[PDB]
Amino acid sequence: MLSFQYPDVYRDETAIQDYHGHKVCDPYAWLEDPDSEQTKAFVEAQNKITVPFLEQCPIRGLYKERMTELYDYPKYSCHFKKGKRYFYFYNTGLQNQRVLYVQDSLEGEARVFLDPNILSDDGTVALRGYAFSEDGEYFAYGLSASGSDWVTIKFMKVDGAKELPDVLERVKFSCMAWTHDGKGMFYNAYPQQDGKSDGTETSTNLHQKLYYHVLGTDQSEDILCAEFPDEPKWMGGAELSDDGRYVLLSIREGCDPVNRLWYCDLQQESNGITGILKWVKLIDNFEGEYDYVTNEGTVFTFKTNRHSPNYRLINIDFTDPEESKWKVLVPEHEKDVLEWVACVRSNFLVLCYLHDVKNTLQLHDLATGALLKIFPLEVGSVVGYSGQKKDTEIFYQFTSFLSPGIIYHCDLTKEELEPRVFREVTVKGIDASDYQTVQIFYPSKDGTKIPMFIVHKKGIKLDGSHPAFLYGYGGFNISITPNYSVSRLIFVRHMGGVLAVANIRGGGEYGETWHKGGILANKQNCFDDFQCAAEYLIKEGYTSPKRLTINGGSNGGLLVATCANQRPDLFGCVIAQVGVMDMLKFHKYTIGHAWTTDYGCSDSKQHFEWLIKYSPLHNVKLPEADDIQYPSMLLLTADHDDRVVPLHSLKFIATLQYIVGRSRKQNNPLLIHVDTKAGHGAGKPTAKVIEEVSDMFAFIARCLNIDWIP
Ligand SMILES: *C(=N)[C@@H]1CCCN1C(=O)[C@@H]1C[C@H](N=[N+]=N)CN1C(=O)CCCc1ccccc1
Repeated sequence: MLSFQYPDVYRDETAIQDYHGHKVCDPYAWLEDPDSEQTKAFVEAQNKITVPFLEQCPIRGLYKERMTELYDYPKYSCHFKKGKRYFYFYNTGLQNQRVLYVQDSLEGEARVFLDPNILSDDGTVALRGYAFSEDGEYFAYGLSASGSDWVTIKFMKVDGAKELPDVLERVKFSCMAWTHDGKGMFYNAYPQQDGKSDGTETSTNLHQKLYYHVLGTDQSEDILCAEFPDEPKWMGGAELSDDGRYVLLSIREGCDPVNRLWYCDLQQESNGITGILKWVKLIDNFEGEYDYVTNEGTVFTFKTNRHSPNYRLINIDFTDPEESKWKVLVPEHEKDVLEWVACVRSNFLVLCYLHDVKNTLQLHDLATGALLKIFPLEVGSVVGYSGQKKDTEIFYQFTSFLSPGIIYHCDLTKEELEPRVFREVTVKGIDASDYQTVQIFYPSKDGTKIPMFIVHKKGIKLDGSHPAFLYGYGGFNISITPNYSVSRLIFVRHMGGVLAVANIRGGGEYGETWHKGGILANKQNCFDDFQCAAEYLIKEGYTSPKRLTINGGSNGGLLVATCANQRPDLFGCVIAQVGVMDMLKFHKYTIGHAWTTDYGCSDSKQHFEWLIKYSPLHNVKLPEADDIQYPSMLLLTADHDDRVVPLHSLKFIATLQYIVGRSRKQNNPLLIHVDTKAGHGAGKPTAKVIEEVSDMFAFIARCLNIDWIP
């Protein structure tokens, strides 16, 4: 089957670093330079063997045609009102980018407001962040090119969709918040740096500042409002209170759900916004999260995890701010996670809970916190919502493994509330009643019960004969909840497969305790949990090791790469997307310094000793047993992935090919594909999305010799 040769790749045998007395060789360190002729030649040579392997069998074409047909359905966001008009996103089906529409009423004709498709031939310029002025008459929006986190902010006047001259550069990981006087907007920017800032560089991002842009002026006139020169990793994001009186600054350092919270009463500024604001440091530590919900005068409602790992709502009065005085508006639940909270129609709160990895949605009274109404949902997720304090209605969007989505609407001015379907689209070709979703709880190595969803055709025999696709992430307080994927349903219907999603530790599914269960010294729990999910699918007869594919992205790419090293005998195929592979060096590049809150950092002997045991780059080893080889592996990355710099996948694949690929017993391929004009994944155009899933499933099909089922 292996009709290609791995390219020759130079090994710098002098690249040796001492980590606390432990010598580490890094012979492909040179791949860390994305601009070198050597690195460019490496990427070209890798793509030269991967692309023909993916495209050789008719299966890829068959999958691509089916994906193109089935993904071609209308895709809507929730409506949201801004000022006197309503807005929503819509894709007729296969547009590269969804388009923002405007209408003057719910019954009125809609027209195009902003169409990102016309900004590039290939759909590689995408919206990334936006903010309307408080009155809805002005609009700021971020644009990212080629999938980079870097943003350029532009402005429009809403009436007539008039382009304005204002352009803001050096924007990344930025807030966007207009003052209610309509004068200007807060945003974040990084200082100038040597070399490129286009998403191909690896330069660390430090000293982010908070600026205020006055509309109608040049960016060079912008006011510096906050900076942290003694704390280069701090990031201060601004928002205005609902009444426009206060700027609230949420300062983060790293990725944990915690923030400092400072406020500025704008009425107390001596002469408007003219420099560093008179910040009052309400919460001046990183011990808890304080997420603004609403305020009534000086009484501020926050969602918090302060001594409340499943989250709760508290009221802090700025005039009586000591912690002993805070009021608990909605107490923490014993098990269910309060995921997010919004305030709507002055005095309602909408709370969204996660109950065993499924969403519920409730309306509560702002004054007492009392439950008023349950909004009924099917089993799945709430993935969009609109309804601000001054608005009198809500929209929310529901999705599940088997259903594309339903947008609901509820008019909250009505005495008796009555949520109604507002938009619903069905995908023809995927009959949902042919399948089922089950939730099981399996024990991990240490006895902890882990949730797992399994999606399969009704009535299958559990005889181990079915290909399976097992997905996980496990980190960063991210909950992996039910979502509609046409790409995975094609694997089910046309490849006879079983889908599985394991809610392993590190995630947010059981609150901060679940998250802490999969970080730092305990990161190995994630891998144990995921290997145990694979063992469950096998033991219960859903699949067998030779038919099992695992997949994850970013932190999930780390997950599957580590699992391939630790239990190569458990998996037939591994697809690692945009994965963190070098655990000793990740903190050196772009925003990787922020991930030390989940991983630790190799500058500490204690942390190094954790990291070295599981770092994918540092644990590639020929299996000892003669009858065991590595699974077939595909790494997917892209040359503007400035979130997880692609040198992670480059160094890993060079290592896999040299250590394992050279062995006579290894016949499963170990390949990388590096895309162009793409990044970590956000904003990827439809065309590239289709190519990517076609690559993934063609790889699975060829490696496992799976027949298409038309
Ligand atoms: C992929 N999972 C990468 C590598 C490991 C962590 N990664 C992230 O992208 C993390 C996790 C969250 N993403 N998701 N899902 C967010 N994130 C970031 O790096 C966000 C960077 C910007 C930032 C940094 C610190 C505080 C707030 C925002």
